[PDB]
Amino acid sequence: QVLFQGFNWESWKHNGGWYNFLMGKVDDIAAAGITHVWLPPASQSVAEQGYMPGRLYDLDASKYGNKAQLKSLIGALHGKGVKAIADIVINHRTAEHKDGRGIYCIFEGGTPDARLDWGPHMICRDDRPYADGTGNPDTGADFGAAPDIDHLNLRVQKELVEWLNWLKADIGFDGWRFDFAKGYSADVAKIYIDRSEPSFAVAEIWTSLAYGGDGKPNLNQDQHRQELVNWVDKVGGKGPATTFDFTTKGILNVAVEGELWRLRGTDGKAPGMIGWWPAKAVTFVDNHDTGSTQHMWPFPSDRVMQGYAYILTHPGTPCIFYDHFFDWGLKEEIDRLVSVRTRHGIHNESKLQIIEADADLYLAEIDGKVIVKLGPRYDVGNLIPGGFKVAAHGNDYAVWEKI
Ligand SMILES: [Ca+2]
Ligand SMILES: [Ca+2]
Ligand SMILES: [Ca+2]
Repeated sequence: QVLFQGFNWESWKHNGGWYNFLMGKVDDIAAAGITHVWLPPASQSVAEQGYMPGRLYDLDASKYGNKAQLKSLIGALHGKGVKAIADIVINHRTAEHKDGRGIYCIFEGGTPDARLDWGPHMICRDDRPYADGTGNPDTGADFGAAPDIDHLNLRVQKELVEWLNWLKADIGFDGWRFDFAKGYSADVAKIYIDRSEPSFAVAEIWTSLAYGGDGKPNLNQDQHRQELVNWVDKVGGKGPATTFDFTTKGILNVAVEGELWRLRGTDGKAPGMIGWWPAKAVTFVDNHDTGSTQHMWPFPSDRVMQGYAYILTHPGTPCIFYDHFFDWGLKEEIDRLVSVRTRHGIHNESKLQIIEADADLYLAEIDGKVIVKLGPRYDVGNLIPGGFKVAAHGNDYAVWEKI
C-alpha cells in the first residue's frame, strides 16, 4: 500500500485545473507501484485550497476543477488499479447566510433541498460568535477562523454520513483522510468510519514533539506517539482507520542532520508510531503543510532522499508527496526504492531490526531481506552480511537486498 499525495499548497492555482493536469500523471503514478492517491478537498470552500468548506455537495465550485473532472480523474485512477481517497474536512464548516443576529451561521449543503442546510444549533455550544449556545460543546479542538460542527447532533451525523456515502457512490472515492482529526473525538470519527465503511481511512492528529534543554526534540517521544496509538485504538484497531505518523516525521527531520542515533529509541526499537503499531501508521517525509510553500515543519531538502530511503524500506504505510516525486527530480530514485520495497514483499508489519544508530550511521534490516544504511559513514563494510547486493544508493543512503 504505498500512498501518494496528489496535490500541494499551490495546486489550486494551476493553469487549466489540477484534476485535468493530474490526468496526465496517472500512468506514471500507476507505474510507480502506488496503490492510493490522496486528493485535495473537493467542495466549495472560502479558502481556495479547500480546507474551509461551505456547500459540501458543490464540487463544481472547487478551484481544482469540477465534479465532471473529478469523476474523469478518479475513473482514470481506477482504470489503472489505483484507489482515490478524499480529504474530509468536517471539524468546521463556513456558513452561507447570516441569521438575523448578523452572524454567518446558516449553511447550505449545495442542493435545492435541505441536506446539510444547518443553522447555529449545529454549531458547538461555546464557539462564539457563531454558535447560539444551544448545541453540544465541542467534542475536541476548535478551529479559530470557522464554525465548529457539533458532531454529537444526530441530524449532523446522518446528513454528513449521507455526504460521505455520496462521495463513495456518485463520485467514487475509496477512503478518507480526516483533516484535523483533533477537532472532534475518536468516537465521533468512528461513527463516520464505520458507517461509510471506506477501504482506507487515515486521520491527521498533529501535535508537538517534546523539547528538552537544548531546543531539540527529546529522543523519547512516547507521550506523542501514544496519542496516535490511542486514536486508532478507540476508533477501532480492526477498522481501516490509521493515522499519519507525525512522530517519525518529527524525529527524522532532525535525525537526518547528523543525529541518526535518534532513530533507535529508549527501547532499541524505532521511536515513531511505526515502532509501536506500524500497521496503523502511515509515514511521510513532508506534506502540503510541513513542506510545500507553507514550510510549517520542512524536511531538510538536501536530505529528503534519506527520508524516503527510510520510510520506503521500513514498516508502516509510506506516503510519497507530489513535489518530491514529480517536481524535485527524484522520480527515479523514489521509484527504485518503491521497487525494492515491493519486490521483497516489505509491508505494514515487516519485522524491523536496528543494527546501529550512531550519529553518522543508521543501519537497519527489514524482514531479513533488505538493509538500509543512512549516513555519511564510509566504513559500513563489515556490518552488512554475506549475500547482499546493493539495490539502490544515492546521496547518504544505500540499501542492499539479499541477493
Ligand atoms: Ca439547500
Ligand atoms: Ca471555531
Ligand atoms: Ca472541533
